[PDB]
Amino acid sequence: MYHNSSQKRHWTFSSEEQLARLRADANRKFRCKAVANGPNDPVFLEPHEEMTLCKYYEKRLLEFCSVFKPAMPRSVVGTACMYFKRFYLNNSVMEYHPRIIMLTCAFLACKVDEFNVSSPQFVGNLRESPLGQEKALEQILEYELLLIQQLNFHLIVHNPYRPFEGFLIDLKTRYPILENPEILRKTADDFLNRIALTDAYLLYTPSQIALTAILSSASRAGITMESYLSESLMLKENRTCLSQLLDIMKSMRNLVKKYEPPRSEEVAVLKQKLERCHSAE
Amino acid sequence: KRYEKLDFLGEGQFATVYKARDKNTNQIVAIKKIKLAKDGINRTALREIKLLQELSHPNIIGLLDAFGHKSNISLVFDFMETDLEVIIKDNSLVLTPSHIKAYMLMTLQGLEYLHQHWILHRDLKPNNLLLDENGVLKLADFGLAKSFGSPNRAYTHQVVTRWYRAPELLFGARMYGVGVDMWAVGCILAELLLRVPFLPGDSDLDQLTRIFETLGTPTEEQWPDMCSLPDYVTFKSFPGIPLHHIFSAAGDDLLDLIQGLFLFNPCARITATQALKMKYFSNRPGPTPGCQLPRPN
Amino acid sequence: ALYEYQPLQIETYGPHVPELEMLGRLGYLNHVRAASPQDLAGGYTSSLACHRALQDAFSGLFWQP
Ligand SMILES: CC(C)c1cnn2c(NCc3ccccc3)cc(NC[C@H]3CCNC[C@@H]3O)nc12
Repeated sequence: MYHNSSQKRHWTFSSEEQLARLRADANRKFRCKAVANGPNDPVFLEPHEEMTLCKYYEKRLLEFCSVFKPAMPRSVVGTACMYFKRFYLNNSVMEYHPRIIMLTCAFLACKVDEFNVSSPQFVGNLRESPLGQEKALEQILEYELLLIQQLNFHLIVHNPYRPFEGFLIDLKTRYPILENPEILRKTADDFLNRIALTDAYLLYTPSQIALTAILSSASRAGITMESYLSESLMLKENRTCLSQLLDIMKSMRNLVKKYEPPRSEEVAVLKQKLERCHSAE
Repeated sequence: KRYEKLDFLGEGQFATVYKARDKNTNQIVAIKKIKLAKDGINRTALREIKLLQELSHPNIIGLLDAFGHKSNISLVFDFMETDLEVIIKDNSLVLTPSHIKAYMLMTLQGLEYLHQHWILHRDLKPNNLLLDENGVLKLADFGLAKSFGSPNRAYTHQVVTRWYRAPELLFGARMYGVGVDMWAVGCILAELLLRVPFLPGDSDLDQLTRIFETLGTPTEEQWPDMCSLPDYVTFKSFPGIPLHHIFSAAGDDLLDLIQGLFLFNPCARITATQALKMKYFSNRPGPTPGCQLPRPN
Repeated sequence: ALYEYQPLQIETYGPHVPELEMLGRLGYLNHVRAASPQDLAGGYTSSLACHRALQDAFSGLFWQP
C-alpha cells in the first residue's frame, strides 16, 4: 500500500531540482572517479546530455515492453520504467550503459511483478542475432544485482494505473454530475502516458498522478470537477488541503508542458559520445 | 559484509540460514544466504525482499538488510530462537489456554496487518511462526506470499503445505483471498490444542477425505458454488465430528473461533479482523505476556 | 490483562475509503466486474478488487514529500 511504502518513504522527492542535484552528483562522481582512475575532458557527458539519453532510453524501454511477447502487463512496464528512472537518479549513464540497464529493469520488473517469463522468452524479444541474445542475457544477469543494490532493495512500485481505476469506480458511484466517466478514460490514459515521460513519478503520489490525469481529461472535455474534489472527496471541510491538491495538479500539468522530448539529431550525437565513453570506460 | 557468522540454523530448497553478529551494533541476526543457472536471482528471494520491504509490524519478520554478489543474494532478519512447531512438539511444555490465546492473538495481528496490506502469506504452518526470545511470534518465510485482490492475475492452488491447505485450494481455486491463511490459522489452532497435526493427509485427495471426515462434507448450502472449482470431485457424505468431541477442553468461545476459522465457504470463513473481535480474545483468561510464553529449552 | 481489539490505525493520507461490507449497499459494486462462481467459491468477491482500487485511489492523495 502506497501510504507506508518504500516508494513514499525514499523515492518521492520534494522538487525537480532535488532530482537535478542527485543526477548532477552522479555525473560528477563518474568524472571524479574516472580522473582518479587516470579532468574537464569532452569525452564526458554533461548532466543534461545524460538526461536526454535517459529520456531516449525510457522511450526504448517503452517500445521493448510494448512489443514484448507474451503481452507484458502495464504494471510491469510501469515498474521497469520506474526502475530505469530510479537507477539513473544516483548513477551515471557513462558508467552503466542504458541499453543494458533498460533490459535489466524490464527483466527485474517481470520477476518482481510475478510475470513469470523464462530468460529464453525474455531475450527472445530482443531483435538481435541469437548469439547477441545470449550475450545480452549474460549482461542482463551481470547487472541484475547492481540494479537491486541501486534501487536500495526497494522493489515494489506503485503505479497510477490502479488508483486510476479506483477513481473511475468512485466517479461512477459518487459523482453522477459526470454521467459516463469512461469518456475520460482514453484522454486520461493519454495524459498518464505523457506524465510518465516526466519526473512526476518521483515527485507525486500515484493517486495524485491518477487524479491529475482524470481532471485534465475532464477539463479537456469542458467538464468541471471541482465539486468532486470539494463535495465528494470532502475537501469543502479542509480548504487548506484543496489548495495543496490543486497546486500539486497544477505543478504536475506544468511539469508536462515543460517536457521536451529527446531530439533525434541531439540523441544521434549523444549516443556516439556515450559509446565513446563506454569504449574508453 | 558487516556480519560475523556464528552458527548454522538450517537449510531449505532456496537458502541456508546462519546466525550472525552484526559487527556495526552487536545484534544477533539470521542471515538467509540464497543458493543456486541463466535465470538470474531466485524469485523466492526477490519475493521475500519485495514484500518484507513494504511491511513493518511486530508480528511479521523484519528484513533488516539485504546484500549479495553475482546472483547470490543474502537477506538479514531478526534472529528468532524457536518456532511454534518446536513448542507444539515439545511434550515438556504445557500449552495452557492463555498460551494458545497469546499465540493465536499474535498470529492474527500479524495476519490482519498482512491482509490489510493486501498480501496473503500463503504458507502458514507452525514452522513459519517463529518466536523471538521475548516471546513475540512473527510470521516468516514470505517465499510463497503474494499480493491478492487483483483479478488480472491467476494464483496457483498448490500453495500451502497440504495439512494446512484450505479446501478451496485442494479443490483447485486459482482466485482466493484471506480464507487460505485463515484456514491455516484454524489448522495451527487445532494443532496447538491437540499437539498433533489436525488434518495430516498423505495426498491432496486424502487431505480432502481427512477434512470432510473430520468437519463434515460441505453442502452447496454451506458452500455455494463449491461445485464450480476446477478440481472439485464429489465425496461421500461424512457427518463430521462435533467440535466439542474434537476439542474436548475448548470453551464455547474457542469453539466459535474454531468454527469460524473452519467454515467451508471461504467468503463466510472469518477474517483476521473479525477473528480478533470474537469474544474468545476479549474473555478471561487474558493472553499471556510474551515474557511468560513457554520456552522450549 | 484481557485483549480488546483496536482497529489498526494506519494513516492513509487521503479521503475516507468506504468499508468492504458497505461497497454493495453504497453502489460501488455496480461499477466493477462481478466475481465468477469459481472466484466466489474460492473467496474472491470483487468487493476485494473494488476495495483495493478505492484504497489505492485514496492512499496518499493528500500527502506531499
Ligand atoms: C530467516 C529468518 C526468518 C530466521 C530467523 N531465525 N531463524 C531461525 N532460528 C533458529 C530456529 C530453530 C528452530 C526453530 C525455529 C528457529 C531458523 C530459521 N530457519 C529457516 C526456516 C525454516 C522453516 N521455518 C521458517 C524458517 O525461516 N530461520 C530463521
